[PDB]
Amino acid sequence: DEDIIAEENIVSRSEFPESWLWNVEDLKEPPKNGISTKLMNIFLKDSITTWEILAVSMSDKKGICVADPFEVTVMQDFFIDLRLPYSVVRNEQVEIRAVLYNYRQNQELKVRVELLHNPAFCSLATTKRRHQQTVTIPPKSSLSVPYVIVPLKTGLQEVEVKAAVYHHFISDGVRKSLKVVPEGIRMNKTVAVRTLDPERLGREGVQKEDIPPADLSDQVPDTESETRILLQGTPVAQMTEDAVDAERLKHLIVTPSGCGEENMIGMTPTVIAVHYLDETEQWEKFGLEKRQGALELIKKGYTQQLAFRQPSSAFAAFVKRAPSTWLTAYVVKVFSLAVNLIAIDSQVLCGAVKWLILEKQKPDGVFQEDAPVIHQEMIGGLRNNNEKDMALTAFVLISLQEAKDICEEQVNSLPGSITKAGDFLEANYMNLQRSYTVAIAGYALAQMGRLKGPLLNKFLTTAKDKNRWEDPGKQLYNVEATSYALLALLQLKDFDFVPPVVRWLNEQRYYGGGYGSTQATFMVFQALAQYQKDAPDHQELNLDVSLQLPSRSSKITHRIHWESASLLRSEETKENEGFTVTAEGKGQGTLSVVTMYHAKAKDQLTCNKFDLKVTIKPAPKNTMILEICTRYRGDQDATMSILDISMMTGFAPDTDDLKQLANGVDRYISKYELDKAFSDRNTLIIYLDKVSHSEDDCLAFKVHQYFNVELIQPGAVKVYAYYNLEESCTRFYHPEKEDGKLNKLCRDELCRCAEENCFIQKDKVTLEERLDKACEPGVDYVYKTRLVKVQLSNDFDEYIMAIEQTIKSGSDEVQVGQQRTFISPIKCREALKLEEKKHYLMWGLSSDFWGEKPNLSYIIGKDTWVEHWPEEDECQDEENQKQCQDLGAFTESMVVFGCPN
Amino acid sequence: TKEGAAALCKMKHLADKVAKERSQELKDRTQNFAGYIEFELYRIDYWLEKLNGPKGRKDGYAKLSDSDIEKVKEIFNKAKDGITKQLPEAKKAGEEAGKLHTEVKKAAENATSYEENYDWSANALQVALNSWEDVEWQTPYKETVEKLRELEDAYQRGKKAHDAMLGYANTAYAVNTKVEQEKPLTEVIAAA
Amino acid sequence: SPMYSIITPNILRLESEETMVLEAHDAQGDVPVTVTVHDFPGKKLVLSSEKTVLTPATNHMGNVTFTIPARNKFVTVQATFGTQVVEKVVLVSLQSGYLFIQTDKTIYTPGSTVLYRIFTVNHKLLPVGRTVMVNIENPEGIPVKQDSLSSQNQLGVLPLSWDIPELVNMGQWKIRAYYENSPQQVFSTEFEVKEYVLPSFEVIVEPTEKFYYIYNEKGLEVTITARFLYGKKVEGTAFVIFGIQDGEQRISLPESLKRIPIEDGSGEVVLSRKVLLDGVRAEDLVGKSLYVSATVILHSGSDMVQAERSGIPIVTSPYQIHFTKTPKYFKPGMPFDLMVFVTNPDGSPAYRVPVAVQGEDTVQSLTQGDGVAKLSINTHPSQKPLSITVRTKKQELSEAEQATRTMQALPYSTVGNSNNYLHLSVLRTELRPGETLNVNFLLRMDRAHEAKIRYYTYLIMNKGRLLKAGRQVREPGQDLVVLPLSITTDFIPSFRLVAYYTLIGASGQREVVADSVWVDVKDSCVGSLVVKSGQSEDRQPVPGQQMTLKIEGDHGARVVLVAVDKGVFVLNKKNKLTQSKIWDVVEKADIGCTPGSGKDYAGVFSDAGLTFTSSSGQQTAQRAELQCPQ
Repeated sequence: DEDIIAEENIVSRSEFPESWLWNVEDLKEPPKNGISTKLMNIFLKDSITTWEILAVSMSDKKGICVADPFEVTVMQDFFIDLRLPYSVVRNEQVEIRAVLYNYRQNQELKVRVELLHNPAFCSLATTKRRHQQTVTIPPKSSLSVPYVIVPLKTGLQEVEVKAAVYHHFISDGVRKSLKVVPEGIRMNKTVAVRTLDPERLGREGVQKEDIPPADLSDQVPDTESETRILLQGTPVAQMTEDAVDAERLKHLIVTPSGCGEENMIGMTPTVIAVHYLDETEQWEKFGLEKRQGALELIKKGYTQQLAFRQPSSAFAAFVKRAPSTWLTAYVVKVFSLAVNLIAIDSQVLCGAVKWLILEKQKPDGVFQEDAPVIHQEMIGGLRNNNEKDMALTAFVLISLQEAKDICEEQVNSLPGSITKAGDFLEANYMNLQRSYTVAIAGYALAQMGRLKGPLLNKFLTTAKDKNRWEDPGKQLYNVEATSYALLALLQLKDFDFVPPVVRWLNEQRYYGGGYGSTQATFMVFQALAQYQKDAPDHQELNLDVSLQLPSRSSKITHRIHWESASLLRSEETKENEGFTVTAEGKGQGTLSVVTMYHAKAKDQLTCNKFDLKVTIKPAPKNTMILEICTRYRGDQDATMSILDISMMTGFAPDTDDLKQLANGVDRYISKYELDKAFSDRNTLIIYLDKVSHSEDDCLAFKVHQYFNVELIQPGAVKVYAYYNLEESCTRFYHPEKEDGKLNKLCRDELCRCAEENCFIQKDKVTLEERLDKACEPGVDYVYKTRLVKVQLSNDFDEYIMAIEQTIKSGSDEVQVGQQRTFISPIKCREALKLEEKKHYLMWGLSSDFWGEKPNLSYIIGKDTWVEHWPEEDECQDEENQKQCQDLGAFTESMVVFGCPN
Repeated sequence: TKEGAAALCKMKHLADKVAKERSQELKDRTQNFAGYIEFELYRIDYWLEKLNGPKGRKDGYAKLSDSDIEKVKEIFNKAKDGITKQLPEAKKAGEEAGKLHTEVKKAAENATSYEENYDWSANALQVALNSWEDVEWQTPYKETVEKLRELEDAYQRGKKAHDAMLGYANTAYAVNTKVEQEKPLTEVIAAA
Repeated sequence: SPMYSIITPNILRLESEETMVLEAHDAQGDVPVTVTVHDFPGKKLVLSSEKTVLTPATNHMGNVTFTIPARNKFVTVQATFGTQVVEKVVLVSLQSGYLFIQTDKTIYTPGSTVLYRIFTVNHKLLPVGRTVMVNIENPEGIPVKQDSLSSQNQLGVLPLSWDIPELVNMGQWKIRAYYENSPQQVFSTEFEVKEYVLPSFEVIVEPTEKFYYIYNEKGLEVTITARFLYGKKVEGTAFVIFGIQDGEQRISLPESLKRIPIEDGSGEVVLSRKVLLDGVRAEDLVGKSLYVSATVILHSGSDMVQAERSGIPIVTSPYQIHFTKTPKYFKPGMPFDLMVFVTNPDGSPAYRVPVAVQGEDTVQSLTQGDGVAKLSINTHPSQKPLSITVRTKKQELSEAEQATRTMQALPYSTVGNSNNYLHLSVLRTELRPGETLNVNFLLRMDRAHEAKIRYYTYLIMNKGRLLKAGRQVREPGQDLVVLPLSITTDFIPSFRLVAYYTLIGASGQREVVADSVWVDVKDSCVGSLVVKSGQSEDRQPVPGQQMTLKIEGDHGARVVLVAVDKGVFVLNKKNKLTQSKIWDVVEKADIGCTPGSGKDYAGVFSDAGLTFTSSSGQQTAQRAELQCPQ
């Protein structure tokens, strides 16, 4: 190592962010020529790529402005593009690429590439031995440096590689993070799905649902299992609401022109129609401009009616004729609705109500009529003289109620009059017989809210046919009774009986308009408008769900209600247990609890798209013969495929074989690949037009050796379709190893690397060296015992060492008599010159324990020391005297005193 | 036996109904007599003032005969004098009923059957229901019936006062809309 | 006989500045004017009210500014002129502004945090602060994160961050943002959550011809350019496969699969006509969309990048003719101008393609940079509908591949058969801010009342709000007059110029004739934002090297910067923010529904987006649809 930068001095590049420069700045510098210039200092990321920067400005006068993207290029003379997979299956050998790119004109670089030691990966590199290679990169060229790594534990592991240039001060280090995932599969199961809906099939209290832990039969040990609970709402709203065509009621507009009675007859349909369209907002299809004309006509009719105002604030068709109580009641009722439409005078309404109260008041709650109206059809439902004291007083009370809100401070006697009228109404309510009279009385008494108990039962039972209020008379009477009943039910907030009456009223096909139809049209339109205004679709959700989880001490409370967009709720829990959910409130909801985790890898986890045959044999330069090919399991020949072969270090392909195979049909080799071997040919690519899915008609070729390196990296083979890389099949081969798989000692899912020397070292060894090597920090237990029995297993040799006598006991306080298990490779037996039925002194580390407390199976690694003890009768030999004396002195020294450390 | 549980549930429901429905309703119906007697007295006074007042043209009363005016004034004054004496009886009764209702509400707050809802009666059934049921929470139930009967008597006093007031109240309103039309002295005095 | 008239926007907006125009024909002396606004459902709430005075010094022209304090909402605006009250009903739109969502990266991986920004603007693109609700929805449509933010002193910029859970399904995620006052309108952006590894180079496929002629025996030539993300070229092997697509068809061609050695980042492939015919009649391929999928593998075999271009049209003509920017009505006895738009088969503008008409072939106008050409033809005073055909006259091209388009032009429905016509003409080009447009007004009417017209009232419409209003003076004997209208930054992207004049006819009837024209201006940002490298003499920076960035923009402007790796755009690039998209969105929000005049004055006013109400009875048809008729 001359003129070579030390590995310590080399700094590795780790920061590889996919996006940065997430800063906010304001342009406040002194502008020049209407332009403000701002200078910023930034640090370029270590990643070698093209950075695109987009700037968006928002000025207080110009607005949003997007500038053209700016491209920044980061360049280096020589660099490395370390390619790793996003995730690597645990306990599965994987291959990664370290491609070195050089862009010099006519300079050839002799580079040294090294991989740092990572405890989480079982690579060829060791603490004492460094896995490094030497390569030659010609000018303007890229050279691949594949590396094989076997992941051990899951998590965000890091892989670091370095490259150094000979005779130059150039060095590049690349460190990249990869997420090692435990072997398995992304599988999810539906833990449970239930419906949360109280007040149906529930209980007097609150529904409770207990969700037990999921199965998780194939759950990988020590893997997170996140449980997601989703609460979903179903705000169904469809009751078949039906309106009335606005274009078919155009005949309802009438110009108000008459001597009081006729003027009101004309005006009432217009005002009620205007109110109906205003409530339903049907002016879009009825004519927006016509509303102005309707309002003009309404105000003209109102002024005309005022023209006949009596001195005492009363209303009559003729000034000379005495006023009529029913006529003024209808007057005030009509004016009450039109308060919001036109600029009505509150003084007139107050005077009218005061006159009505003061004329005859309610000494007992009875209204008397003295001046019958000239038009006998105006009364309509009041034509019958049967219990007229009920219908008349109820109608007058309703009229007062409509106008109560406007004129309330001027007259304070309205509440008392209302109470007296009520008391009279309920005084003899049992005597009502006619359906119309009962309906009007119920509607009048419903506004106050004191028509309950037997009154409500009587009102409901009066409904003939369960869906109509019919009497033996004209259709006008039935329509008025139905409107009264609909209004009463709407005021009572009894929605379970509204849809039928509304449906029948819609189906009645009655629009009115003409002679003796003002009352029916007015009432039906008012009832329809009231229903449209007050008809909430469904019961607003009020769910209050409490989730109790044993892991979480505090319950999780969630509220789901309408008009808040909260019908969709999600919760997550890191622990899966037998939790509970308690519902509450009014509404409908559904819970879905689903658990996500990592299932067991099973045995089907393979390539699943190709069956790969790879073999290596010796020659009949070693010049081995290597065979690689694949078979398709499908029903038809696959498309073009690519085979990538990474040869072991020091091995190259045969140029003659490649040249001979190039002319073969159905097979092509790139020209650049053919002319090679100037520096190395580790990576080879073959393009196959098709692969037979029925027979294995493939080839084999010779591979030569040019450089001899100990611990040759196992060769790798990959095959993948040109149109899909996920369906790539990989294999490993090695002349010595059975299938090119790195040796490791594993129990259950816990595996540890085994690519290490069988022992520290073996001669000039003396007592001082033995003492120095026997006093390491890891030296905990030293045993001198006779190895007799040895067992063979399918993975590694097992030796049953019987405790003849204990010299020093470490963490494990084992007495004399028990037997221990030592797991070592069969090959290491010759390295340690172990012999059956012979005495040996061994001591190892404290972290080498394999198994549970009861099962302390030991592992003989590169740190465990084992030495041969000559037999009692074998020390007599002259050459063994020194060794026996040294062993005895070492044993006596440690036993009496022991290693200071 | 389940009969005891049903009776207990019925008694609880009746007590709740009395506490939340009858108690509140009863008080609101006792303070209205005072507001009606004064209102009718004011209306009678206004009617008397309008008769032969600073101006005329008061519908038919303007042309009313001189002799009939004296009788109308006399009867109006008699009715006004008669109706005044009833005010204190209702005024005291209102406050008494309010205080008793407050006490009963406080006492109530201190403390199978569904098919029987047809009874719809919670007037004096608590004590009798407890009587059949017998054949810490029991002690307050004893005075509830007594308080309810006292409230009923207090309300009956005001009801009787209001009913008596009607005798003098109705006569003035009659002669009003009798003379209000074209009715001469004859019928008027004949009925008076 | 004074006549009072009012001009109002067709659609009003809440808490948005609005202007109303008041005018009076044949008025003497000063007159006070009062303006009142009422809410249609109640007609009592007073949203706003203002009054002013009109004087003869301004030729009885007034502008009044009103703003709404803030099931289609409607309002009623009433103007009282002292002796005449004119009330008009106007629809009100609930839209308050625009929301733009900017994402740091187009594609995200599990665990990585997602940082985004929300920009709130008004209909004038100015910064406006308001409460905005934001939701994050997974591909299946289950909102996971919901927030309700507000901006007061942030100049409309709201940054937000979200944490992606470790276990998340792969697919297309969405981020939606909407103003609280307008829950029915939502702006949504879509990004990808898919496992991926950043590549090392970008591959592009470029067809030699943007189209593929049916009779081209040579075939279709496609060049594959693979280049490293840092600029250096790429050498490897590229597999290219062609296919047909009628939308959701994706019919691949197994016989078209080809492999080429990409040397120095260059590779050419040819698709023969015979192969295309065998894959599927020659004339039956019209309308089929060709697509090519190319996969490039490096000689090292360590990285693979897939690039494909889909949607190459197959047409018999290299150019297409459209009349989308041409009025559908003509004035008899007046010259008729067709703004013929020539476009490439893909959709891009043409390249100086001559256009001519079958009749009066002497006219030969070459398309400009915008691809729009003016075709002027003399029209007879006849009243029957006109039929006009447009072809292509490209040189060195046979008649088989020439384009074709026939259209019908209806007569202008004159009111009362008074044969009064007003024509507005403007030269067409890519206008820039600060340029002056010499508009030409021409009048055609009977000589009996040619001395009565004295001025034309003109208005400018842009982004709904009335940009400007004024008068152009006219004198007897001047049939043609020139208006040098000024264009400034307040314009862009497009605006409508309307001009009208009113007169009393033979029967003493108030008749108003109006004409509207469409003016197209080059699309550009209101301000001027530029980002570059501060250093003026330096080599390509090495990793981790300090650099200076120079940003030029308007003073007191909130500037937000973001850096995205180029390799990210290689995989997915559909989600991108640019001024062109903003301008397109703004144009799509225009209330106009015709690129020119209509049937009558009321139709012209309705199309232009303005309601013109007179005191004599003239009025425009009410509009109750937010979107234009389809």
